[PDB]
Amino acid sequence: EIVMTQSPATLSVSPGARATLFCRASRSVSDNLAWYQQKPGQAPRLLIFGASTRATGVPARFSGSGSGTQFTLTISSLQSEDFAVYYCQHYNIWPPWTFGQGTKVEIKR
Amino acid sequence: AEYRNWSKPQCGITGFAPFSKDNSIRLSAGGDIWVTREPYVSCDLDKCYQFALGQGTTLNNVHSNNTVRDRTPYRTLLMNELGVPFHLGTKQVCIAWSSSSCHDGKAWLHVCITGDDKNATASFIYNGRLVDSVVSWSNDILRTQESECVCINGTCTVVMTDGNATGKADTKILFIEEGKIVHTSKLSGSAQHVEECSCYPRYPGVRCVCRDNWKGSNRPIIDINIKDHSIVSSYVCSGLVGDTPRKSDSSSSSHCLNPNNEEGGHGVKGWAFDDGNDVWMGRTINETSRLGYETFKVVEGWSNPKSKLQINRQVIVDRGDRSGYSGIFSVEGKSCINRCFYVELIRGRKEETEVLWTSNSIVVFCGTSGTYGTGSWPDGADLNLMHT
Amino acid sequence: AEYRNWSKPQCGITGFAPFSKDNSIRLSAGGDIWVTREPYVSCDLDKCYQFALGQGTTLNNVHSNNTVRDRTPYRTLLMNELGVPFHLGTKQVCIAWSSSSCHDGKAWLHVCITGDDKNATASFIYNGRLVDSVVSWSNDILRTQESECVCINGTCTVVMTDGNATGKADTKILFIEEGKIVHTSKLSGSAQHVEECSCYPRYPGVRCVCRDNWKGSNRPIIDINIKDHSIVSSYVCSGLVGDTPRKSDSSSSSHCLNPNNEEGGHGVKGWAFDDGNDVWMGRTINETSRLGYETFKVVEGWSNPKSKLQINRQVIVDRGDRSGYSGIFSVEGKSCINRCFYVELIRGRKEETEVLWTSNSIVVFCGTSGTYGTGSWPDGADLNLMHT
Amino acid sequence: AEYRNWSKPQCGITGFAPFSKDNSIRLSAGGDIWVTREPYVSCDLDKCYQFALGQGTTLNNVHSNNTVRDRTPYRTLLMNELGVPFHLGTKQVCIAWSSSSCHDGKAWLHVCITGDDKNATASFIYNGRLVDSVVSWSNDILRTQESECVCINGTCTVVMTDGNATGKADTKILFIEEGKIVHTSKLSGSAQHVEECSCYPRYPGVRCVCRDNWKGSNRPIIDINIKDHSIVSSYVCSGLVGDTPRKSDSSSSSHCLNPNNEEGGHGVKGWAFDDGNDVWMGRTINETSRLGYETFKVVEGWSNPKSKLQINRQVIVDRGDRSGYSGIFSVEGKSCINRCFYVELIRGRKEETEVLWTSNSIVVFCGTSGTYGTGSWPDGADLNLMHT
Amino acid sequence: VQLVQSGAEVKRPGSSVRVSCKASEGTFNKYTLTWVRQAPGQGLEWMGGIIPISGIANYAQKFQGRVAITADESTTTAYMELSSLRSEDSAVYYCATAVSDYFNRDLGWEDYYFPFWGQGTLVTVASA
Ligand SMILES: *[C@@H]1O[C@H](CO)[C@@H](O[C@@H]2O[C@H](CO)[C@@H](O[C@@H]3O[C@H](CO[C@H]4O[C@H](CO[C@H]5O[C@H](CO)[C@@H](O)[C@H](O)[C@@H]5O)[C@@H](O)[C@H](O[C@H]5O[C@H](CO)[C@@H](O)[C@H](O)[C@@H]5O)[C@@H]4O)[C@@H](O)[C@H](O[C@H]4O[C@H](CO)[C@@H](O)[C@H](O)[C@@H]4O[C@H]4O[C@H](CO)[C@@H](O)[C@H](O)[C@@H]4O)[C@@H]3O)[C@H](O)[C@H]2NC(C)=O)[C@H](O)[C@H]1NC(C)=O
Ligand SMILES: *[C@@H]1O[C@H](CO)[C@@H](O[C@@H]2O[C@H](CO)[C@@H](O[C@@H]3O[C@H](CO[C@H]4O[C@H](CO[C@H]5O[C@H](CO)[C@@H](O)[C@H](O)[C@@H]5O)[C@@H](O)[C@H](O[C@H]5O[C@H](CO)[C@@H](O)[C@H](O)[C@@H]5O)[C@@H]4O)[C@@H](O)[C@H](O[C@H]4O[C@H](CO)[C@@H](O)[C@H](O)[C@@H]4O[C@H]4O[C@H](CO)[C@@H](O)[C@H](O)[C@@H]4O)[C@@H]3O)[C@H](O)[C@H]2NC(C)=O)[C@H](O)[C@H]1NC(C)=O
Ligand SMILES: *[C@@H]1O[C@H](CO)[C@@H](O[C@@H]2O[C@H](CO)[C@@H](O[C@@H]3O[C@H](CO[C@H]4O[C@H](CO[C@H]5O[C@H](CO)[C@@H](O)[C@H](O)[C@@H]5O)[C@@H](O)[C@H](O[C@H]5O[C@H](CO)[C@@H](O)[C@H](O)[C@@H]5O)[C@@H]4O)[C@@H](O)[C@H](O[C@H]4O[C@H](CO)[C@@H](O)[C@H](O)[C@@H]4O[C@H]4O[C@H](CO)[C@@H](O)[C@H](O)[C@@H]4O)[C@@H]3O)[C@H](O)[C@H]2NC(C)=O)[C@H](O)[C@H]1NC(C)=O
Ligand SMILES: *[C@@H]1O[C@H](CO[C@@H]2O[C@@H](C)[C@@H](O)[C@@H](O)[C@@H]2O)[C@@H](O[C@@H]2O[C@H](CO)[C@@H](O[C@@H]3O[C@H](CO)[C@@H](O)[C@H](O)[C@@H]3O)[C@H](O)[C@H]2NC(C)=O)[C@H](O)[C@H]1NC(C)=O
Ligand SMILES: *[C@@H]1O[C@H](CO[C@@H]2O[C@@H](C)[C@@H](O)[C@@H](O)[C@@H]2O)[C@@H](O[C@@H]2O[C@H](CO)[C@@H](O[C@@H]3O[C@H](CO)[C@@H](O)[C@H](O)[C@@H]3O)[C@H](O)[C@H]2NC(C)=O)[C@H](O)[C@H]1NC(C)=O
Ligand SMILES: *[C@@H]1O[C@H](CO[C@@H]2O[C@@H](C)[C@@H](O)[C@@H](O)[C@@H]2O)[C@@H](O[C@@H]2O[C@H](CO)[C@@H](O[C@@H]3O[C@H](CO)[C@@H](O)[C@H](O)[C@@H]3O)[C@H](O)[C@H]2NC(C)=O)[C@H](O)[C@H]1NC(C)=O
Ligand SMILES: *[C@@H]1O[C@H](CO)[C@@H](O[C@@H]2O[C@H](CO)[C@@H](O[C@@H]3O[C@H](CO)[C@@H](O)[C@H](O)[C@@H]3O)[C@H](O)[C@H]2NC(C)=O)[C@H](O)[C@H]1NC(C)=O
Ligand SMILES: *[C@@H]1O[C@H](CO)[C@@H](O[C@@H]2O[C@H](CO)[C@@H](O[C@@H]3O[C@H](CO)[C@@H](O)[C@H](O)[C@@H]3O)[C@H](O)[C@H]2NC(C)=O)[C@H](O)[C@H]1NC(C)=O
Ligand SMILES: *[C@@H]1O[C@H](CO[C@@H]2O[C@@H](C)[C@@H](O)[C@@H](O)[C@@H]2O)[C@@H](O[C@@H]2O[C@H](CO)[C@@H](O)[C@H](O)[C@H]2NC(C)=O)[C@H](O)[C@H]1NC(C)=O
Ligand SMILES: *[C@@H]1O[C@H](CO[C@@H]2O[C@@H](C)[C@@H](O)[C@@H](O)[C@@H]2O)[C@@H](O[C@@H]2O[C@H](CO)[C@@H](O)[C@H](O)[C@H]2NC(C)=O)[C@H](O)[C@H]1NC(C)=O
Ligand SMILES: *[C@@H]1O[C@H](CO)[C@@H](O[C@@H]2O[C@H](CO)[C@@H](O)[C@H](O)[C@H]2NC(C)=O)[C@H](O)[C@H]1NC(C)=O
Ligand SMILES: [Ca+2]
Ligand SMILES: [Ca+2]
Ligand SMILES: [Ca+2]
Ligand SMILES: [Ca+2]
Repeated sequence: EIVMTQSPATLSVSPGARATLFCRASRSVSDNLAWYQQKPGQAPRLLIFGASTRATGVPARFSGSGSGTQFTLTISSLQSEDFAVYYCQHYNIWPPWTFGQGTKVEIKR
Repeated sequence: AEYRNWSKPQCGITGFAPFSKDNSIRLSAGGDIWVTREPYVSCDLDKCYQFALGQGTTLNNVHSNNTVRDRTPYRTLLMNELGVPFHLGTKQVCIAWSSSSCHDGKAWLHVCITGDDKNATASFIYNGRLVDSVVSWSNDILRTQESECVCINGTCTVVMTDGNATGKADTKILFIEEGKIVHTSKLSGSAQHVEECSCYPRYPGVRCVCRDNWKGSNRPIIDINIKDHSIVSSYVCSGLVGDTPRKSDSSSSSHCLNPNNEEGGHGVKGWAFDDGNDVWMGRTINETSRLGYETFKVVEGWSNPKSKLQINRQVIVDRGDRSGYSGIFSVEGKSCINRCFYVELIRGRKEETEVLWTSNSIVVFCGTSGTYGTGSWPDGADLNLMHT
Repeated sequence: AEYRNWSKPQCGITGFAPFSKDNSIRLSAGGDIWVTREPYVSCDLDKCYQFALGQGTTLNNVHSNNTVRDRTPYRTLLMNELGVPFHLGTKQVCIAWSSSSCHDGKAWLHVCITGDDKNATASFIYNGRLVDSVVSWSNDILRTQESECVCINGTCTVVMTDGNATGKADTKILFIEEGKIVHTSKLSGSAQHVEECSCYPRYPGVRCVCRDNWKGSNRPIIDINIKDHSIVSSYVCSGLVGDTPRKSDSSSSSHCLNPNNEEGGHGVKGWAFDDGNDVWMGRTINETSRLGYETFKVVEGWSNPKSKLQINRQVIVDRGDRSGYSGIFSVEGKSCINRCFYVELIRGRKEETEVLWTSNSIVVFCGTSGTYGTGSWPDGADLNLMHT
Repeated sequence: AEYRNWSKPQCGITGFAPFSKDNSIRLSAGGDIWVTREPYVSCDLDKCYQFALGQGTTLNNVHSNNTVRDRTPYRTLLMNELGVPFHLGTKQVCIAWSSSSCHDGKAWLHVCITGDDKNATASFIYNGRLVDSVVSWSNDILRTQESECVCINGTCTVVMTDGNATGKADTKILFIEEGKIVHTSKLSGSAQHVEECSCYPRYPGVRCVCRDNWKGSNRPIIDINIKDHSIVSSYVCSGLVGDTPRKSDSSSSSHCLNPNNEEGGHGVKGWAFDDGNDVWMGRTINETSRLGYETFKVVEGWSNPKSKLQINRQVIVDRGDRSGYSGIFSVEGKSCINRCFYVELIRGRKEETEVLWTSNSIVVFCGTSGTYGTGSWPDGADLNLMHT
Repeated sequence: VQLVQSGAEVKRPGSSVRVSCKASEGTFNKYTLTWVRQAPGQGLEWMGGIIPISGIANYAQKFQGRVAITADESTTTAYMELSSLRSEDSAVYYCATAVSDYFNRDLGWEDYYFPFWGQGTLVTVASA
């Protein structure tokens, strides 16, 4: 069972500033890695797949990068929509399709 | 002729000498060669034959695109003498997206599986005619060895499985006489998940080393009693484990009875055989993906699960070149039963994107008591040149 | 079936009549034909087979580029009935970049050498299965005859060598019974570089005429005693010498015991055989390049080293057309053992730059006691038309 | 096994039923088929085989240009089971620009002619090995039947000729036992010029109907005595003559002993056989070119030279479609010897300038005592579509 | 693709729940239909899914024997039934499409990631 892990657990950021969320896999997941956004009281929303392909409707300010064991989601300028919990998930070859425990993106005071 | 009994002792083995290579992908770039995967070798009294599951297409063809899927109505078991490549004159012996074959000393048995994933049929074709059939018992991809069955005194035995291949529920050993299914044993003992067995005669019984796609990176063992149909199972003790994926040799472990739980999920078809308390085995040189191929002996590695003392290593395929499935086959000599193996050399999709097809060549090695040198015998096709 | 003993007398020979031609390069221009080199012919009790070392590719193929290379992991021994060209249905009998084969009266033996140049393996495959193996003893390209071995009463013999291509190489004669190496003799007597032997039964023994790559433009001889494994060696006496390169017939000389030192270095595989004190032999017509091919008898040329009295000359390939290796094979008739030979007709690189490949066709001639005329049977492909 | 003796009566013949067709030129437009000419059929105890002289090239090939020459170093005798077209897996059984073959009840004899026009060699290859050879006796294109020889009690006979085929000087009948030439008779009797004989067993002897290239448009006959090697010869009496060119049936005449001197020069290989005093024979429908093909019985036409009473006519190839050589072969039934014939269907140059090559297909017919209808079985290739 | 699920549930421990998921018509031929749960501040967990064409279902190791996933093509409604409900099974349950549409018996699954999700059904496992 591959363990996904995310850091930091909470990322405090000023509106308009750039944010980077790290996801690390306990074994190589190639580029079989996805990212989801979840706002409070909503179902998760797919942002990235194949570590870097933006999903439909996802604005160009979201960018994914990395391969093997380490991945980044970059949000290029936080709008008020972007303050959410972000989950990474591997989909590499064989189950379980484990998720990370998620990173909260949070408004700086 | 009389039925085969394999009652001779196993040969002395110091390692494996080169025996055959088909060069199928290099020949495909300039001639009409079949797309195949999941090859194996099996021999009658006189000759060895190469088998593979065709994709119902030649490689230089419009139908060779998307040939990565393992199950379609067009897959057929191809059969040739070993070293004759799969050209258009190749016989399709039965409809099959999974199979096994063996010669009992009188005629060929083919076990051929095809149909819906949820409701597949296995046909038992013996001496060129359909003798028996059985339906999927767990309704989730009935499947078999992708290598030779073994026959002693005309009783052939084939391991078959359905569902997620769990234990007594899903894996059965079918005992077959001239194509008629005469008995069926549920899997018994401590092997939890059992697929794609590589089997060899070990008179009076049959012994199989298999793939565990869920819990083990160590390999399951099945002992099959031909006289009373009893089944026993366990795992290859060796601390050097033979599945892919697996942990690095500095950190891997094994257990004689249980799956080791180390990179347990997924696997590759492979083989091992006992040599007293030692084990001979083959594996991909890489620990996570099907690159290279090596064989070695592990000292006490059949009996002692903490042993990692390997000796007599051979590279068959260098660590930078693709491999695939591998399986044992047994050949009767003048005075002893030799063990030989084949390696599938997979090329094309998903890993190589120069081409739209997925296909294999093979290389084949036989056990020797003589001396042998070094080499590397990869597939050798240049996909940049036969590029789409 | 009983073992072959070749105990019949050698046939009366007046010269050689045409017997077979494969036309492989002309057929390659519109057909999937294998790239090959180093061909040879050998016959079982009923029929003659053509053998060659494939380059693991067809000629109209992306892989046919750089097939001037002598040793690669993809070379395999091709086998067909004589006159069936090497099309895609051809059997690859073993992995080999050097080889020899013969039929003992019960089954085929193939001697197949492959691996790293500095650590090669020879596999002994008999009746379809690997029986024995041996590693490179001098770690510098283990190599064998590139022509048939010879078997008397089931004991086949093959000459093999390892070590320097232009220095004191280590030559052994292996005695083989049903694929098992039963004995091994070091080369003995006065031959000093001894390579690519062309061998023939000369009951009760075997006789070989070989290539001296170092000091002879005369050819070495080996007599092999099958019954006590003893070896003797010397050189073809005739003042007309059979290697290439060599000095012009007006200026060449020879010695019965020593290499003649005239243009000793380099050579080509060829043949000769005794006919009482006379010798029958073949050679390239050109003295410094492998062009043309002629055969003739030299009167007392087996036993007088200053004899240059040739007679019964035949041009087999005209002096302007490419040649290559050539070798004897023996055929059992009703009343006597006939001698036949083949000529490799090499085309392509390095000498022809119209094409990226190197390949051969073959022409084959047999000894006749009858009468014969004249001709020239070259390869006949037009590389300007099948041009890259 | 035992030798063939053909000591059964000739089957009652009412005409000829269709037996085989190779479709070689239509298949050549989409696959690797040999260029050929001068085909023939011959049968062993079990099966019929088709033979032809290959031009050392496939048809879709650069080497198929200028294949109109009848003699080159690259021509080989191709052999297949009848109805298997000449694909690349075809065996080249010998080097030959002229040939004949037959099975004696134990093995194949091939008579294979090749070499310089002024100094050709005939090789006698029996049971797969060269047994004998003879040189051109008058140093002007030694040549043979281009159809089956005939064997009774193991003595095969072949008609061969040299020079302009004049009488005792040029034409010889060779008697052959297991490939050894045991006797040679000069032609005797009144047949003046004798080429390309079509021969059939007529126990106790052999009878041949031949091509007169100089004086006759009537065909020569040779009777060969197998027991005492005596030769007798004459011409087909029928006022309806069988050569091409010839005069129109209203204006032609014949003679039993002499060439008729009517359009004597040039000819085509063809056949006839006796049926009591009647003669069955085949010829081109057109009188001055090789178009169409018809067979018929001429009442008393074997023995009465003024007879033109034809009956039982069959068109084999319509008068607008090309034909070529034709020849008899004999097939042993349960109780009688049947007569069959083949027609070469020549296509391409010189007459058809759509293409660069010259090649043939065949159609084959056998005698029947039953009933038959009508048809026309031409070559059927569309050279406008496979146009150069 | 739209996915609509049944409303919230409260269940006694040791009982069973049967959440439903109605899709856009023909969804179960194009996508795997997958169930994923989220304990109320803990993290996402895949439970299993049912693969298109063959309709065979695949379950995460911890739920085997406890969960069944089925799908009716005709109403285009999938169901997840979870049994022997522990207090710990209190979670939001989502249906989702996975892009994965074929299980290769050798090479496993491609593209098992989740482009479309249902609104989520809260299941509470409690005595009160
Ligand atoms: C031409 O071809 C031939 C045939 O292919 C080539 O020979 C083959 O070479 C390979 C090299 O890989 C050999 O396999 C390797 O074997 C060794 C183990 O063998 C050595 O150790 C044995 C035990 O030694 C201990 O105990 C003795 C007392 O019993 C003590 O005296 C010692 O000090 C030790 O404490 C010993 O018995 C062996 O001796 C015999 O063999 C050699 C030849 O190999 C002869 O000279 C001897 O006379 C005698 O007959 C021998 O000394 C393994 O260590 C190898 O596996 C390791 O290495 C792999 C890479 O090569 C690696 O991938 C593996 O993971 C593994 O490495 C791990 O373990 C090691 C320690 O165990 C660590 O060092 C390492 O870091 C890592 O942690 C491998 O199995 C073949 O046996 C040999 N085959 C034959 C038949 O000879 C030949 O090389 C070629 N020649 C040319 C010109 O190219
Ligand atoms: C059709 O096909 C057939 C079969 O293929 C052809 O027949 C073959 O023809 C070739 C012709 O080259 C012959 O090969 C050559 O043979 C001669 C030797 O033979 C000749 O000399 C013999 C010796 O003569 C002396 O000694 C005897 C006593 O022993 C005395 O009686 C004499 O007086 C002399 O003193 C002699 O015995 C031979 O006679 C026999 O053969 C002929 C036919 O050839 C018959 O008429 C006779 O009746 C009798 O049966 C004969 O006269 C060799 O010398 C040749 O080698 C030289 O030439 C080569 C080129 O061909 C060259 O490359 C060599 O290097 C060599 O040349 C060197 O030596 C020469 C002097 O010795 C120098 O002049 C030269 O510069 C150089 O230094 C060659 O081996 C075949 O034997 C013959 N085979 C058969 C089966 O007949 C036929 O030609 C073809 N016909 C047509 C129309 O195409
Ligand atoms: C279906 O398939 C079958 C089988 O293929 C077809 O049947 C075959 O058809 C062809 C037609 O060409 C026949 O060949 C021809 O045979 C005639 C000779 O046969 C006729 O005459 C015989 C002799 O007649 C004289 O003597 C009798 C007494 O004995 C008198 O009564 C007469 O008056 C005469 O004086 C006679 O015996 C025959 O009778 C038998 O056959 C018929 C059926 O044909 C039956 O009714 C009878 O009962 C009996 O069984 C018969 O009447 C030849 O003349 C033909 O050659 C000429 O024609 C060619 C063109 O077709 C031409 O190219 C030749 O050059 C030649 O022409 C020249 O000669 C002529 C005179 O001979 C001149 O008139 C002409 O101007 C020119 O100078 C030809 O050989 C086959 O025999 C017949 N085969 C069988 C087994 O039946 C059938 O046609 C097909 N049907 C369909 C619908 O497709
Ligand atoms: C494989 O088969 C051999 C031969 O056995 C015979 O053929 C089989 C296909 C069955 O039809 C058998 O019923 C049949 O006997 C087996 O070897 C044989 O084993 C048996 C039992 O151990 C031996 O039988 C004994 O023989 C003596 C006389 O020699 C009698 O007095 C006894 O009453 C008893 O019948 C037999 O000697 C032995 N033969 C040989 C040549 O070994 C073999 O056991 C079997 N193995 C397996 C794994 O199936
Ligand atoms: C090749 O083989 C023959 C026959 O030898 C036998 O068969 C072979 C296939 C092998 O299996 C051999 O191991 C086996 O012995 C040899 O010819 C034979 O030589 C022997 C010894 O001189 C002859 O023995 C004599 O036989 C007579 C009666 O015939 C006795 O009175 C004598 O006391 C003595 O035993 C034997 O007759 C002879 N056979 C023939 C057919 O000639 C041959 O020497 C051998 N050659 C080589 C080069 O190996
Ligand atoms: C074809 O062959 C047969 C048999 O001939 C023999 O076997 C062959 C395979 C060859 O090896 C031949 O060389 C060998 O001779 C011939 O038939 C036989 O012909 C002879 C002579 O006419 C008959 O001999 C007579 O037999 C009677 C007793 O049966 C005596 O009274 C006579 O004194 C005389 O010996 C013989 O019976 C006969 N056999 C048969 C079965 O017919 C045949 O002549 C020959 N034909 C040709 C064209 O060559
Ligand atoms: C396994 O099968 C093999 C055969 O494939 C068995 O070996 C054979 O055993 C029989 C019976 O003992 C032998 O037959 C006898 O041979 C002698 C000598 O030729 C003959 O005179 C007798 O009349 C009889 O035919 C046979 O030769 C032997 N073959 C070989 C190659 O050894 C073997 O016994 C079987 N074993 C088991 C355990 O099933
Ligand atoms: C031409 O060859 C054929 C064979 O291909 C000869 O026919 C065969 O002749 C022999 C000897 O007369 C017959 O053998 C005998 O047959 C009986 C009954 O089977 C048997 O009991 C005897 O002991 C003996 O073997 C054979 O049956 C016969 N075969 C056929 C098919 O007729 C023929 O005689 C040869 N012709 C000439 C002219 O020699
Ligand atoms: C193969 O042999 C040649 C011939 O020289 C002999 O072999 C030498 C190893 C040594 O024993 C000499 O005394 C022998 O005469 C070798 O050719 C020599 O090559 C070296 C450079 O590599 C050069 O300095 C010498 O002068 C060469 N001698 C001659 C006579 O040419 C060659 O090196 C040998 N090849 C290999 C790979 O060993
Ligand atoms: C592999 O599957 C077996 C079989 O279980 C049945 O089929 C499954 C696909 C699913 O529908 C299950 O709910 C079915 O029970 C699993 O074996 C079951 O495991 C549980 C414990 O988890 C046990 O209590 C049941 O009795 C088992 N079922 C039967 C019929 O024996 C197994 O857990 C799966 N294992 C792996 C490695 O995937
Ligand atoms: C032997 O073969 C060589 C090589 O094919 C011939 O050498 C050529 O000779 C011509 C002049 O005659 C030169 O223009 C070429 O450059 C040479 N080629 C090479 C590669 O060196 C030689 O002529 C032949 N000799 C005989 C006697 O046949
Ligand atoms: Ca595993
Ligand atoms: Ca030399
Ligand atoms: Ca083609
Ligand atoms: Ca004429």
